Amino acid sequence: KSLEQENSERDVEIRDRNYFRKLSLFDDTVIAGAEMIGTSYDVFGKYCNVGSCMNSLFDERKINASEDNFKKVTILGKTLKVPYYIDCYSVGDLKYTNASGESIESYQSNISSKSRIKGNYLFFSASLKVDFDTDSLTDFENAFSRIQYTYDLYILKSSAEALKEFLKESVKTALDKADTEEDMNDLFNTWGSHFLSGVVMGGCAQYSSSTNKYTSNLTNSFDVVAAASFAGFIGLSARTGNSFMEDIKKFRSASNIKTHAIGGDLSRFDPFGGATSADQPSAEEIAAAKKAFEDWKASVPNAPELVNFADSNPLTGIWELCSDRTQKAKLKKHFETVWAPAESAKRRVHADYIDEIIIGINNTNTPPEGYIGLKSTKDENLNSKGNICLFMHKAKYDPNIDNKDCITELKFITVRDKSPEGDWVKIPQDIYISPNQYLYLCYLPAKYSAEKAIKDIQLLCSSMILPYGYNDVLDERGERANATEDDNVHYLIYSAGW
Ligand SMILES: [Ca+2]
Ligand SMILES: [Ca+2]
Repeated sequence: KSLEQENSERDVEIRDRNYFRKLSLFDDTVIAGAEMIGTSYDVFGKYCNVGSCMNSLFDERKINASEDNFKKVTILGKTLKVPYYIDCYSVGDLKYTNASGESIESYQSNISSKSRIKGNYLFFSASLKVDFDTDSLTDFENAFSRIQYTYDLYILKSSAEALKEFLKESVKTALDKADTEEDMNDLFNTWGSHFLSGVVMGGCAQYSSSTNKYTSNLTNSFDVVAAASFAGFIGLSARTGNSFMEDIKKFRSASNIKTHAIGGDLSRFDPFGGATSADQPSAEEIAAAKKAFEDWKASVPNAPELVNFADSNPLTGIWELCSDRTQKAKLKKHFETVWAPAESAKRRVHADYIDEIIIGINNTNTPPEGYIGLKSTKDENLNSKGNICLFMHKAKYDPNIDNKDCITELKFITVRDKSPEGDWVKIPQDIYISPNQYLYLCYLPAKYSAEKAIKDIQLLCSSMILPYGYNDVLDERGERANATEDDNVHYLIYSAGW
C-alpha cells in the first residue's frame, strides 16, 4: 500500500507538471517551472506540490505572442529565457525545511505557518495523509515531524503588480464582479485564494515520522532527533554524543517513517537508494548511502521540479491582482474573516477519545462490537476474580457534526449505596465480588473538549510507578484502590494526553 501511494504521488507530480507546462504553451527554451508563477494554489492542499496547483491566471496567448515578453536568463551554463515578470535567482545549495509538533494540533499549526500567510489557520492539511499513516493522525500518543532536505537549484519570484498586464480577462472579471459572500466563496473555491509568487525549483528528499511520545523516551527534542535520524539514514553527518546515537536508535524503533523524493532522475536514482537504519553502520554502508544520495543530487540540475516555497512572499492573495483597492480590501477581508476560518475548521484534526465505559462479568474478556478491552501489556481482567472486565468505546472527532460527549475524570466509590454528586455517573457493576466489600468506578461526562477528554485507560499489573502524564483513579480518601481480589495488584490509570 506504501509503494502504491508512492507510485500514485509520482504519477500526480509528473502528469500535473506536464499538464501546466503544456497549457502554458512555453517553448523548450523557456526555463522549467516558469509556468508555476501566477498559477493559483489550493492553500489547504499538499505542501508545495504541483498536484495542488489549480489555475494558471496568466494569459498564455498574450505572453507567447511576442519574443519581447521574454528576457534572457543563464542557469548552470544554459542560456534560456523567462517571461519578464519573473525574477530568476541561481542558488545551488541544500537547505532544510522542517515542520514538527508534539501533538497533531501543534503540528498542523506549524506546517501551516510555512505559508507565510498571516493568521491561525490549517493550511496544507492534505499533506497529512501523504506524510503520515492515516490512523496515526488520531492516536494521542504520537508526535509528528516532517523533514525536507531541498536542493535549491534556482528560485523564481514575481509580484501581483508585474503579473497584472498578463492577467486572463476571465480572472479580472471574476475579481471585479465578486459582490456577495457567496460570490466571494465561489471565487476562492473556483479560482483559488492565492497564487504562487515565490518558488524553489530543484529536488528534495522528504522524511516524515509519527513517533510514540510515551515509548520513545528521548533525551533530546524529538524534532532535532528526527533531523539527525534523517541525516544518518542517507549517510550524511549526524551527532553521536549528547545522547544522539541512542536517541536516533529509540526514535526509529518508536516511529512509523515514510519517505519521498521529488526532482532529479528518479527512474535511475533515489536519494534513499542506499539508506541504512543500522545503529552503527560500517564505512561501506555509509559510503553506499552517501553514493545513492550524491548520484541523485547530480541528476537534479537536468531534471528540476517544483519542490518548495521561497522564503519571502511565496503565496500572494488573488485579491492583490485587483485594480480597485476597495475591492482588494473587501476580498482580503472575506478571506481572513470568513472563508479561511470556515475552510480551516473543516480540516481540524483531534485525537480519538473515550466516549463510553462499561464494566461487567465477562468470562472470555470479549468486548461488545465496536468496543475495546482494558490492557496492561496484554488483555487483562479489571478483577481476575469473578472475571470483571472493563471495556471502552472510542469516538473520532469530526469537525462537521456535533461531537459526542467526552469523559474528563475518573474516581472510585467504596461504599454500598451512594451516588456521586453533580454530573458524575456511577458504573453499576460492583468490581469487588466479595460480599463485604464494594468498589464502583465513576466517570464525569462533559461537552467535548480536546484538551480535557480522556484518551486512554490502562492497567498497571504486578511496573507500579505512575507514568507521565497519567492519573491515578482514587477512592473517597484520595488513595489507590487495588481492583483485583486475588494474589495480584491492579491499579487503574488514565490520561487526557495533557
Ligand atoms: Ca460486558
Ligand atoms: Ca462486593
